[PDB]
Amino acid sequence: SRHVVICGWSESTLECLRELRGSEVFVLAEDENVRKKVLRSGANFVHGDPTRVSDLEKANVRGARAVIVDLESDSETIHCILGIRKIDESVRIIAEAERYENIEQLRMAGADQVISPFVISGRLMSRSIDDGYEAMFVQDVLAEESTRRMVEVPIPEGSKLEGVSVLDADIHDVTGVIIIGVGRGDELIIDPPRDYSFRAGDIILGIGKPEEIERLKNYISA
Amino acid sequence: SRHVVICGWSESTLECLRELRGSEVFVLAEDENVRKKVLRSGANFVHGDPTRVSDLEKANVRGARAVIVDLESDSETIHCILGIRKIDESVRIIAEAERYENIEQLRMAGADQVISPFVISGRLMSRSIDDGYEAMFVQDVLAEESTRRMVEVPIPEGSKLEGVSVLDADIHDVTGVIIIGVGRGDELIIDPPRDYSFRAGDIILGIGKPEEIERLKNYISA
Amino acid sequence: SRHVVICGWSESTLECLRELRGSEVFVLAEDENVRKKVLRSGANFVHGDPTRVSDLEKANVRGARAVIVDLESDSETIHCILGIRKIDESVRIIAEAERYENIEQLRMAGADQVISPFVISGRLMSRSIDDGYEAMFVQDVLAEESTRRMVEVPIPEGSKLEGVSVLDADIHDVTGVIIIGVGRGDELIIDPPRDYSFRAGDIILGIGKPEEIERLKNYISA
Amino acid sequence: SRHVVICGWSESTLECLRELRGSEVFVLAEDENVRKKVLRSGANFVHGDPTRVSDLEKANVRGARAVIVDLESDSETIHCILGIRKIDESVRIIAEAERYENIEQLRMAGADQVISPFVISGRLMSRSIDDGYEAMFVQDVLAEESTRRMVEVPIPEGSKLEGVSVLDADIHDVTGVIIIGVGRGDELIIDPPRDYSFRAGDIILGIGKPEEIERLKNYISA
Amino acid sequence: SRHVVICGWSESTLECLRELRGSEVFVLAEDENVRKKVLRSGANFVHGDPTRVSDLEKANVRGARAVIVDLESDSETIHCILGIRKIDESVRIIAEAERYENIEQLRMAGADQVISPFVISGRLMSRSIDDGYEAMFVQDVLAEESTRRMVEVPIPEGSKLEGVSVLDADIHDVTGVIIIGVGRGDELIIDPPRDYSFRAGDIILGIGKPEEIERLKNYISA
Amino acid sequence: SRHVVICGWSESTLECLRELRGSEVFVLAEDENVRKKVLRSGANFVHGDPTRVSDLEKANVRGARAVIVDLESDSETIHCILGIRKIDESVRIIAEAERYENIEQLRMAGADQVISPFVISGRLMSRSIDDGYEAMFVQDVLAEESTRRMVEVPIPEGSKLEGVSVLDADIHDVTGVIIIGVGRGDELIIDPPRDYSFRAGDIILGIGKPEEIERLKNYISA
Amino acid sequence: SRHVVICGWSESTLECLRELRGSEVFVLAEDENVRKKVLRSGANFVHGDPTRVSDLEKANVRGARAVIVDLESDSETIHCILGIRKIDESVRIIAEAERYENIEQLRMAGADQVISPFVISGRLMSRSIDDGYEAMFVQDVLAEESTRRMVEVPIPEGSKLEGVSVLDADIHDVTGVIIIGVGRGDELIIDPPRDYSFRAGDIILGIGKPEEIERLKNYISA
Amino acid sequence: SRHVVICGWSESTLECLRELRGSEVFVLAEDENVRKKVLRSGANFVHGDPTRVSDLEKANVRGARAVIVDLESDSETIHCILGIRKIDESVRIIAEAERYENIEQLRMAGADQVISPFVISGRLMSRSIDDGYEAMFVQDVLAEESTRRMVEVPIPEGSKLEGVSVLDADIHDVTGVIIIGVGRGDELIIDPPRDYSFRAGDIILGIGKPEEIERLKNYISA
Ligand SMILES: [Ca+2]
Ligand SMILES: [Ca+2]
Ligand SMILES: [Ca+2]
Ligand SMILES: [Ca+2]
Ligand SMILES: [Ca+2]
Ligand SMILES: [Ca+2]
Ligand SMILES: [Ca+2]
Ligand SMILES: [Ca+2]
Ligand SMILES: [Ca+2]
Ligand SMILES: [Ca+2]
Ligand SMILES: [Ca+2]
Ligand SMILES: [Ca+2]
Ligand SMILES: [Ca+2]
Ligand SMILES: [Ca+2]
Ligand SMILES: [Ca+2]
Ligand SMILES: [Ca+2]
Ligand SMILES: [Ca+2]
Ligand SMILES: [Ca+2]
Ligand SMILES: [Ca+2]
Ligand SMILES: [Ca+2]
Ligand SMILES: [Ca+2]
Ligand SMILES: [Ca+2]
Ligand SMILES: [Ca+2]
Ligand SMILES: [Ca+2]
Repeated sequence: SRHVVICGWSESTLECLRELRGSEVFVLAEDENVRKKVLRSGANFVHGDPTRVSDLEKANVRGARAVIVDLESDSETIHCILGIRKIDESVRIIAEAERYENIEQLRMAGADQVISPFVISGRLMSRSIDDGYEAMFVQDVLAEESTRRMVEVPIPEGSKLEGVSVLDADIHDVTGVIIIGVGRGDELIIDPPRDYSFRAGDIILGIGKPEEIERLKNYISA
Repeated sequence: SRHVVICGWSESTLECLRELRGSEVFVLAEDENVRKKVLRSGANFVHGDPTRVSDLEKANVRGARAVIVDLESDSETIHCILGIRKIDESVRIIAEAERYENIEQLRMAGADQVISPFVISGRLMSRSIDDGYEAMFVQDVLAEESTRRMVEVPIPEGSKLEGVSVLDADIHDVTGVIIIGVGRGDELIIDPPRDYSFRAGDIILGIGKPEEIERLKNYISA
Repeated sequence: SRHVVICGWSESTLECLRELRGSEVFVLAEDENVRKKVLRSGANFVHGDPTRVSDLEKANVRGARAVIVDLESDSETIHCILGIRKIDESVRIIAEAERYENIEQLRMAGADQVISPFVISGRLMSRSIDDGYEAMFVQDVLAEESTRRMVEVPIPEGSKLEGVSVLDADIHDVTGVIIIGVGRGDELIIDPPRDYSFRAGDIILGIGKPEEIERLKNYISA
Repeated sequence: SRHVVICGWSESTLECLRELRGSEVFVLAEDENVRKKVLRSGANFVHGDPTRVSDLEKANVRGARAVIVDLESDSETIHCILGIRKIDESVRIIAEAERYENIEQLRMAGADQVISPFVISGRLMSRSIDDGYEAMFVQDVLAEESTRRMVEVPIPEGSKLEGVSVLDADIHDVTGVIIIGVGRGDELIIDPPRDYSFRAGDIILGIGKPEEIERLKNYISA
Repeated sequence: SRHVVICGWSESTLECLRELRGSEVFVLAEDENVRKKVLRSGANFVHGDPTRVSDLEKANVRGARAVIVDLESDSETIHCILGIRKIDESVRIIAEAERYENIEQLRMAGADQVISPFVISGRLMSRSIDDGYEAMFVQDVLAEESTRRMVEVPIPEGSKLEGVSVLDADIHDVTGVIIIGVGRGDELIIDPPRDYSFRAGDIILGIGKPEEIERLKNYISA
Repeated sequence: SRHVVICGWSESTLECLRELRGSEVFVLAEDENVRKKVLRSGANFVHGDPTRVSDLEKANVRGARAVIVDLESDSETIHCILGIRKIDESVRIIAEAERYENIEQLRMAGADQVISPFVISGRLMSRSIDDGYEAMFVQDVLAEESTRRMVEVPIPEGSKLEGVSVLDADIHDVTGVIIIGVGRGDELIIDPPRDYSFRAGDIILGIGKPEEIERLKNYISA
Repeated sequence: SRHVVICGWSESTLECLRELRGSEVFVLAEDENVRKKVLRSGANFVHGDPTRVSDLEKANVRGARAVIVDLESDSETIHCILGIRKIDESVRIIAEAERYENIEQLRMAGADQVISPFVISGRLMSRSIDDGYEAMFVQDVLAEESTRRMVEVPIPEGSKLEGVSVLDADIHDVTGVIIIGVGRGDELIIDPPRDYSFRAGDIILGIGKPEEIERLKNYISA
Repeated sequence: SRHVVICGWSESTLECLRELRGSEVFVLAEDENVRKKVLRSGANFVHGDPTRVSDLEKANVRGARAVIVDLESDSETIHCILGIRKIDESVRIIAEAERYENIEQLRMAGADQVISPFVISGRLMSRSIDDGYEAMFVQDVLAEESTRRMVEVPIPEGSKLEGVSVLDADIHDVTGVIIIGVGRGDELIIDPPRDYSFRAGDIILGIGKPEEIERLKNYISA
């Protein structure tokens, strides 16, 4: 579709730019001596300050589909989010929290989703004292190299599943995917109860092999 | 049980120290000006250099049960891991990789579990361009406040499931626990196939309400 | 009435504390070395970080009637404004802008009145090239030692002025004050037209002598 | 007309340069990296030290019609004012005070007008607690984008109003402007009383729509 | 007599404070970390800012007999001299010029005596290319340890030299004091001509052994 | 004769370079952005570090007649003096002491004369409390603008003054110069006693008008 | 032969580059400003990070005959050694230890030889208290400007000395060299006893004049 | 015997203090934070500045037998050496050179033994490219734990070796130590020629076993 604008240069944005091959990516950063690694990773470099509205504007924030903000602190991140919300009130902002208490403030400023990596890292380091199966699970299903992949299938308009609960469906019995959550809008319910009635538009979050994913797509078809 | 040594001070170790309330923690760092913020978290502060073997042997690495190594850079992390493996060759080390290239070096140097936060953050950033149900799942299954919890349940000796396949065990309809993986030793098998026969000593990793967790523990009981 | 919280310390907050005698003021700043100059002016001091929410709750933001934010940069000012809007959504915030670009960001963050000193100073510099009567007017009507004072007077309910045009009222001829604007809510009409009709609750903004101010206050009285 | 010299580069001189388009402006500054932003704002950059007398004479202070001094501290401002007064005893100097105590020292050292932004900001922040119509009035009549403008209209020699009182002249109903003050030489009378007899050469400070300003200009003709 | 105030701390004021042992000295400086090195020299330390009139009035400038102003720059020296002349208009000020151009400004601002060390150092450097007898003379006549001393001897009223010319007085053969200058008021006449008639109230500046100084005082005695 | 090399750029070297017009002057300094003022003052600029022997060598230290060392501290000054003494053991080094106690160490390193300006400034500021005739005398006779000049005349080989004491000479009686000292080699005796026998080669240090200087040259001729 | 890679730039690598003239040297360094001094010392500069594996593979570590590692800290040195050992398992690595504790860690990580300059310096400074002939011996036999040189002379296959003891061989009187030690593989025997039987392939470490070195080389021929 | 003063603190002085047990050591450094590591090694601590003469006299330089100087740069090392030469002219100084250029400056300042660690380290790096027997020899003969020790032995007065050639003596054949040099005063002859005749007072520098050292010490005995 459209392009993706990245404000700031970090390691998180480096791995995001690794995963974003094939799409058009702009990078808005202040450092001039990162242009070689930005152009080698496959993204156009736009010199500028991400907190300033003119430099935000030049990097085509208006026509973007998602803006990814990863600056040095949380004050600059909130300033960048408010500048982007001054330019376009409909674009998607994905921000990164450096501290734990600034998550609700980064949501108040206008970020559509706040990804706090040090909270995830601290909880995995706390749960990995006895045996580290949770960290292995997270770092394995997020990688697009394993046999099982976490993908979101949507329930199409006019399917066989409208009104049918998950207890009447038995998707794991007929397909073999593991239905770990069903999302609507911006709300996700992990491990939904048995009388949860399906709708048209609910996004099914599941884990399975791509053969099971294609079988699940063929099962919920129109 | 025994104590837990934390080498270095950052935000990851701060959240790990928050989630370790109720246990004994020794914190080993060069900064003296972190003594209040260590001591307000319920942790015994020990001044020293984590890369030095004398300042390591100060903080009781021999009697510990797990060492968490999160220093300022990755070279310092590998040096401190080598200094730990000089002292006690069988203690559990949980490291943190600040770069993606250094994970095999941190695992060769001796760390039992390497947790790279920037790779997880980049993969959750790149997968949240459309809709962020995966980042919501990851950030909500780990918090120790939500309704559903990810747990590890061990299989005792003499149980009712020795040799029983996962299809005939029928965990999800009977108990209500979503079985996302069965782990053994130092491998984790995510979404195991239907011909997988259990063994006494396996670890079942699941998601469910605590009533379903109690029902699963009473269901696999000897 | 209630108290007033001040975040940060500069010359603007020093002059604001000079103009605020008779009230109770809580200053919140990071430097300990300013406790002597804060406590000399007749105001309490609270050590802390004004961007952090807990240090804001130490300084009693919830029970305050106005919060005045003047920090070292506009990013920290926006971050402190969102930290205040976390605690009490309906408190009054007066912010100070360093640059002209950040005024709409400061209003989007939640500030109820953004006062930019450098913009006023630049527009008084570039207007005093020929003859400086504008700068003299601005700097003479604001001081509370002159003979002519800019005074906000409300129109009480049940007054004789409700539904009266400003030509039919002839305020300057009977009372002697100069009606330079009529405001209601967050809008202000400078030099209002002759067909404008007064209503109850509107604020009359005028310049005049104190005796003329008293005569006007007794003229709108029922 | 002739050129304008600006000593130092900050925010106040930046907005002053924004309003001063069309004339010739020489910006004298110590930093060399401000050259691009000075030339982009529309002024000729002259590298030098504003405290030195030779670097002042390089920037053509002798022929200018006004010199605007805004340096880093207040001692540097007094030093630059003393240097300009050593060069030229007739030029108009506009200074910016950092503290309230140095206004009399800057006026004794030779500044034709001292503008104190922090005193104005502190008084507006202290008068904006209840409701901020004063800050709205100041920042709306100084901005040259609103409908009303604060204009200085000089009384010419041979006008119709030589020797009439302001009670008998009755400017506001016949022209539509608001007479907030009158000026003579270096003095200003805000809200002049009704027995004030007009003279020739007096400057009328007023607020009004430009149609009312042109009606007042045609009213005071010869 | 009374005390001596020293504003600012550097090496010049350090040697001046060494040569003022036996007297009372107030030292006024911004640095708190100079309290030991001030107090070990026998001087009462006063914290404050020398450019501020309140911190000047702290250090007893009104009751002093001489104020020595050696601050970090020359603009600060002129500002502090103006602040001193605000308080006591007749106290003696000894300044120090860090640049050659600022001597007339430091004398216009109010300093009774301006002592520029870099000009003296440059003139003693350039005159010591061949042989340094002039620099040796200057650096050896000032030290209070050598055999010959430069002294000021006043002429009392009723002396033996009223109206007596310097040729008929014959000071060098009778007493042994080298008469390099006769001073009066605020002028010094170096090598006065033979027709110079003395007056009661003149100051004779001479070089000689202290026995010759006693012989000169007993020779000009009334 | 030959050239003069100046190591380092300060105010003392600036006034020394002002007094050294007509001679060939090299300047060895580290800062590149002083080349404009060095080339405007009339001296060739040699970029380099004065402590390094290769950069010392390039600036033609070998063929010089005097090297003037004025660096930022006394350690760098001693390092420069030892480098120059490694290159040429016969050249003249004129150094400047920044602290008082390093005078004997700057003489131990190999400087031919050490000019300590802050000691002279402190002693003049200490002697200028009562009346400042000493500072006026020093700063007037060092200036080549007054009527009296401090010049050194040498006694030629074969003069009329060999063996004649100063008591038999009466140079001030026959000429009118003030003989304030007689130097030989590197020793100066200020105010010499009456039986001091003159030699051939003794350097007479005197103060007088240039007519008296020419008369003194004609009196001590061969 | 083949090239030599130097990781990092300091004083030790500078003197090593001074002795290594004639070969091809690739200097890998983080700083870009060291490019001119590297190219003036006679080596090809390769900009990069010596800890990264890709920036190591850019500098042709695979084909080199020795890699010299000297970085800022000891952890960075262990990291670069681990990276080179990940690239190549046969190349010769020479490291420099900063502390005495890390010699065994650098040898375990894969360094073929660890040189500790501070341990040698401390032992020479402690053995130079009485008289410093040890430091003179070391710094004279390592300098390639003296008369004697420390040479390694290998024993060839088929030589006359296969199977003779060093008592019967009697090298010193017949050749003139001093046999301080013999080496085999990775071991060295200093002052070998008289029953030590020579073999083929052994390296003889000796000191002597080059005439004696050539006499020893002709002595050990086939 | 007497005590030893150490100026500065680094790894070289740490190893020198490790090699100096049995003696009394006074460490003089600026940092207070090194008092714990100084007092742990069995040495007294003196806070002060090693370049200042009074802080040197606090640490008893006059009664010392050797002073070891190792400061942060060569300028401060030269300044400290000249400060020591002020106090006691005949004390022994061991200095440490940072660069190769400053060795002759350090010897001209007064140091009796200049030990450059980086030059020795660079010449051992550039000689271990092929096979590192030189670095092994240098780092094995210096440690006081091996079996072969480099030991200075004097020739006592009245010995049997006075006037004896080194061929006629045959020291290696009877005693078993390797005579690698003969030194007298501040000169050393490495690999002395066969015609060299011994004299009383000369120092024999040799490598051997401790029993062979005792046999040599009893062989020169009268
Ligand atoms: Ca980041
Ligand atoms: Ca676990
Ligand atoms: Ca499956
Ligand atoms: Ca970390
Ligand atoms: Ca998604
Ligand atoms: Ca469930
Ligand atoms: Ca501000
Ligand atoms: Ca105007
Ligand atoms: Ca009125
Ligand atoms: Ca300003
Ligand atoms: Ca108000
Ligand atoms: Ca109107
Ligand atoms: Ca000074
Ligand atoms: Ca001279
Ligand atoms: Ca005399
Ligand atoms: Ca200087
Ligand atoms: Ca005096
Ligand atoms: Ca005369
Ligand atoms: Ca090194
Ligand atoms: Ca020795
Ligand atoms: Ca030989
Ligand atoms: Ca060193
Ligand atoms: Ca070799
Ligand atoms: Ca032996």
